Amino acid sequence: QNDLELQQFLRESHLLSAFNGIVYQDDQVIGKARSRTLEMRLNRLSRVNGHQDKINKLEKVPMHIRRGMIDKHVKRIKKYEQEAAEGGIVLSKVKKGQFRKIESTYKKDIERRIGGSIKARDKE
Amino acid sequence: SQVFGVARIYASFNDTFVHVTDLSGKETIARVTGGMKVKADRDESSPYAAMLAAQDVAAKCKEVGITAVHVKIRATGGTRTKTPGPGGQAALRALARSGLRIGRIEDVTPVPSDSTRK
Amino acid sequence: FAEESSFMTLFPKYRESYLKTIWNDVTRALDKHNIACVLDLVEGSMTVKTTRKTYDPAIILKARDLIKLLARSVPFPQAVKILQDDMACDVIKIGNFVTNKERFVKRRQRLVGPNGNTLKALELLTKCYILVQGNTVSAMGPFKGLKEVRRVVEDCMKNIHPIYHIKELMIKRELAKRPELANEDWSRFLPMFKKRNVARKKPKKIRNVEKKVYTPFPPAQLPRKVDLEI
Amino acid sequence: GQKKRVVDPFTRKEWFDIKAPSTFENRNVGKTLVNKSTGLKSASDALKGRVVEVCLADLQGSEDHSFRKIKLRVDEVQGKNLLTNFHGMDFTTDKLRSMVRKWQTLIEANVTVKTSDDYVLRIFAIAFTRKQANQVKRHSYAQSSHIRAIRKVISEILTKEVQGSTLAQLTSKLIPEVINKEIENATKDIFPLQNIHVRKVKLLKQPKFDVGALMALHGEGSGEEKGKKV
RNA sequence: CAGAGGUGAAAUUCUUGGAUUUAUUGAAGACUAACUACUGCGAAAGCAUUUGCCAAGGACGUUUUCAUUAAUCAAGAACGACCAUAAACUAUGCCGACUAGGGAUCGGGUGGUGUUUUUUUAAUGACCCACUCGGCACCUUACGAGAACUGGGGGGAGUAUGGUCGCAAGGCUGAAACUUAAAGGAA
Repeated sequence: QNDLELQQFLRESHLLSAFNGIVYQDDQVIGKARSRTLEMRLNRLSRVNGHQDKINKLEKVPMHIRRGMIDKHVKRIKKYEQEAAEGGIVLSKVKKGQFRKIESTYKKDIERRIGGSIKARDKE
Repeated sequence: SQVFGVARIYASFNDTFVHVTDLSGKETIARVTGGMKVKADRDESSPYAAMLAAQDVAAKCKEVGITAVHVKIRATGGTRTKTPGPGGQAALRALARSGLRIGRIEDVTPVPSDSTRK
Repeated sequence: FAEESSFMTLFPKYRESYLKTIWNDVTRALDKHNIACVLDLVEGSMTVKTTRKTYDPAIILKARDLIKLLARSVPFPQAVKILQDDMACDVIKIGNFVTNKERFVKRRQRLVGPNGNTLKALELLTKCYILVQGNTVSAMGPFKGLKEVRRVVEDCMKNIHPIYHIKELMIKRELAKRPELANEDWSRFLPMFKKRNVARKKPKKIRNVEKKVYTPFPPAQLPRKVDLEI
Repeated sequence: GQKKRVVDPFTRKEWFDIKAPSTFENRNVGKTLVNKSTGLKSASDALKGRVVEVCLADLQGSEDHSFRKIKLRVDEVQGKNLLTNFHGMDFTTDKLRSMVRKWQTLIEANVTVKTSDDYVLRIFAIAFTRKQANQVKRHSYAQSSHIRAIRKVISEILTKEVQGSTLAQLTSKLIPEVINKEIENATKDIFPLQNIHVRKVKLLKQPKFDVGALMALHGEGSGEEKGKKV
């Protein structure tokens, strides 16, 4: 649990597979994997002491296209987890209001624009 | 016009067995495994070793007078992997390329049917 | 050529709207190997047949594995990587390992991982494609990767956590990419050997020798004050 | 140490060919090696215990028997011919793996029946619960009392098909798959039941030899042969 | 006939007194594969081959019977000298005295009126549809004070230290009372 390289590889296994034997260790990680890997590490370090209204700033997207982004992403999520549920496939478990993180989440960089959950419904 | 043996290719990991017997299975014609052709002790399962073993199998089967083989391809089975190693398709390909006609490919690995694990 | 070979799997009903879509790509990817294939949508089956023009004797086996991968619900660009020689399947069996359903689903969810991290790191290290479905584990890959994922999954159904195997896989990759140390044993470098079996109960066995014989007949109950007065 | 020097063991080998019983079509199935007929283990008793596993498609000319391999036991040698008798029947594993689908039940039965000869046979049966046409629920399970009743009528009518057959009559009965049609007709009163099969027939004990009965299964024959010309 | 395991490679091990592979057969101890499910049953731990026996249990059906026999739980009871063993390890959710639903599924019942079934041997199916009762779940909705195998210091992230308790430097070794050999180190 206190191995740092192992746990960093574990939680950055998704975007290494999205933007790739394979390389995982820094001093061998080429561009978009390197930028998003370093950004993920800096977010995870800064989420302890930084304020929750200041650490995860969403990109300013207009209303009628951010809502369509969210609706198409939720359609992808529902189709994926419904296909896996009618198959046998065991999926990882998410919380109640969060978005399920899928391959299009990691490739399309969708969580910078839509967040991890609708925080108005999370607040209410 | 053909004379038929059977192939009995047992392709585990770590080794492959190309073992032509007669139509009953009681009399053998040139069992040569993979680890006896070229042994680095880890290339025994390799497609090169399976091709060498099937090639001199087919040499001795053409010597005795067998023109075709019914292929029975098995894995280690049991309470284990059930998938044929890298040598099974290579031994089959080398048996077909070295003159022998192929018939009746079938998968006779021992599915354990309620096994003895726990 | 050969005489005739014909394999057939049969697929669950929900898959047919996907298989109907991808089916022309299957016919392209097999007609380059001279293998016919039908998709029956009334009996719900997929058959592959060796035609008159098949000079590869062993490719009907990989076509069989391809159609049962399509039945076991891996997608098409993942599943046509089975038609090449360096890649094969494995179907690990995890149902027959532990007794209670709670411990079974918790060890299987441990095999998947938090957010899928353990499973995705395993796919990356072993170069395989792994599906934890139901009470079995499908996997596609090279044979060294298949050996690795089979030992990982079976030891994960036994009690040892899979991130120990992920750690030793990373250690073994960075230990195999040096030219020396390739004929020495790596057991001093692997932290997998824990030596955690270090308890031994040593009581006096007071009741545990022979206590509490079993009788099938119950004792009577303490009656109420109403019963004690009537 | 010192191992051995080779002396070629295919100079002392003798070729026999295997004549199948006349409850089949084309009856030359192949050839068989045995050591040369010397005194102290003659070849005609080095044989007589060998079973061969042939394909019913190869024995019957068609290809709808491409599964369903059978076993022929060598009984009597005459004149470089091995006359065989029926020894068992078995599916290939791929056939019943191609039949098993989830969201149905497999009812399988077996009975140990002694025929009109004194052969005793363990004969099996598999059947899978169909769904009717217009059925919209995805399950089509049997309610397990329908399983017990179906398995009851399976056991009764196939132990009626044996005892009312000899081995030759039973073999000619189960070549054109018609005991399956008897099971289907007798069971459609309970559940629909797709693809009933027999799948496996095992000999357990065999009565005696009766060379006359075997030669009446095949055909006659007796030789006065050559004479030495001095 | 000369190797077989096994490994990332190896090795312990077996093997020309024939291992591994193949075929026939026997014996043993387990286990009940696929079918196998966000299905079933059980008070829970748990329970998967067939057939039979033994008692049991639940839901439904009932214009049967008794007539308050009832609900909750501290206490107590039931279940849970030889051969040596693993459990947890990323998780989740707002609760109850609470309204309605929706789709799917399991067991029973009623009605409909088509297809599989079928006939003067007994009774008995399967599917479709609506309704209804009871379950295992799932997806939602509306509305409520929801108060009155034992041992515990006090937040998270850090920073400084003239206090107290420790651990730690030197400097070629031999080699000090001896400016001392051999040998080694270093450059």
